[PDB]
Amino acid sequence: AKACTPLLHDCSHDRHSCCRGDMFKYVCDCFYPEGEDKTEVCSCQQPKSHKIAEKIIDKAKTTL
Repeated sequence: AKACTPLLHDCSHDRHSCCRGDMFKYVCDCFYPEGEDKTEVCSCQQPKSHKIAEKIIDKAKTTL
């Protein structure tokens, strides 16, 4: 109960609990695998901004 909820972690209990990012805060994704009113599975993920950013960075780096 000291650390935070980084990428690939349980955030179903809190979507705004995930760790902060360099540009923005991570995003908590949710899914209902045949159980929307039973048990929703959520996990910490990165926003479209962070994703795209990394992609470009990595691409250029490997391109240079």
